[PDB]
Amino acid sequence: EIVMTQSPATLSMSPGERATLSCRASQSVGSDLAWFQQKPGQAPRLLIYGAFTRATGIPARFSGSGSGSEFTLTISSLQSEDFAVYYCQQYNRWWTFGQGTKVEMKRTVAAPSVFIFPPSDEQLKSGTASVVCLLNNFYPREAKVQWKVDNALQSGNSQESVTEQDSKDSTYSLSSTLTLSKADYEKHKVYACEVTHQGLSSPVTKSFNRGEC
Amino acid sequence: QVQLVESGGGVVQPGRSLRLSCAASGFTLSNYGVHWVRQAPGTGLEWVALIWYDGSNKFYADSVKGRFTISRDNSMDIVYLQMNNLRAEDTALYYCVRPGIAAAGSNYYAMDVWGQGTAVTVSSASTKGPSVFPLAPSSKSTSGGTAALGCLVKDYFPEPVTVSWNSGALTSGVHTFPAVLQSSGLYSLSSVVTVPSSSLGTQTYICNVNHKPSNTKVDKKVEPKSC
Amino acid sequence: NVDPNANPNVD
Repeated sequence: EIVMTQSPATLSMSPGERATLSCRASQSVGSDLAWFQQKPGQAPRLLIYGAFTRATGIPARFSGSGSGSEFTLTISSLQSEDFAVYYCQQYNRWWTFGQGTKVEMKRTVAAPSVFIFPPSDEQLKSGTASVVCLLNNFYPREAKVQWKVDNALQSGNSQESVTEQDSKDSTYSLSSTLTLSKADYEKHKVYACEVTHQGLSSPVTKSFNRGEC
Repeated sequence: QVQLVESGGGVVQPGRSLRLSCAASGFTLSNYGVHWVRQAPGTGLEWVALIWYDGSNKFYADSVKGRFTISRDNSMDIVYLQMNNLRAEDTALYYCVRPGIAAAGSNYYAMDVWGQGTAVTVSSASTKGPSVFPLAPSSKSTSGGTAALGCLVKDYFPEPVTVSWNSGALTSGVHTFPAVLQSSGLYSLSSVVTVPSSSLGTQTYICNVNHKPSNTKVDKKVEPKSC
Repeated sequence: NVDPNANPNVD
């Protein structure tokens, strides 16, 4: 198939600036290239078709350019309404999409506050134990969470979830949830979550000893 | 103005079948070929199928060929996507899409009208209300600082659950995370809030959890653990 | 032969 490659994965922008999005095709698609905007919970909206033609109803600050296998979406004087994910799509040979560029709001660094939650006594009665690590209101998005149980690195038994960028302070928050059996939970003492983030001078560890107040 | 309107999604067991339908509003659908494009949770867009305006030519993504069948009824002005032998990887939002506009000098038409999408969830799970566990503020919370607390909403199906705090009186600093699908096939989420540590002794914090598919409604008080 | 990317609409 024709592979569509977009870059960068994330573009961090301030309102009023010019955003430049790249779309490459693995072979020429002529000018049969479209750009779509998508916001959470909403269907994609056609912005550009024929590589450079603006669709009806789209503001003039959106423009497409390029030909063959090399295409560019430019958003001039970006507005807050433009923070979204943008997809390119070739419609020359079947129909294939790039994997999207997220345009997010740029701001200064904010280190997360970090919190760890032991499993509740009520949950332990049911046979499972969830340990939760919270990273509160950080920027930029990149963050590393590492679980250790009695200094054993945990891999594959946690799930992370991240909020949409906050509309008021433009930060992210993130939870990581480690799942263990009750029997395993009671076999170990030290539960620790290590957080690496560029706002933290060195990684922050929040931990508890099972049984202590 | 002009819209596409879809229906037929829902929860279906693996290996079973499901039929989607699509209609137009503000134009005649039978004047257009019709595409289906799907979007799986957290990933991008994947073209699925196309049917000519008159129902002659039909085309399918390799990923669904031999399992999906597209058809249309140009009397009722309705396009159908018949999906058989469904698998977990067919879980996605399914868009009906019109190739309605072509660039000057082109006979290739771009996708200018998208439906709202109908959700298809391939799963063997049964409707199940969540358990609600407290995420208790730490006993080592910063004295004159900020504490965090929350509610873990674990093991429910299908989506969604909603969470509020203090019946809507607490909104600042709340973060209700998107649900994760666990390896069990059940969803789980947490809602957290950061609050003045000085309020922990005097202010009550309750999370209001609602899971309407199972008629489960829970108020859970969250407080510092006694130890 | 049919071009699957050609205009699928009425005309």
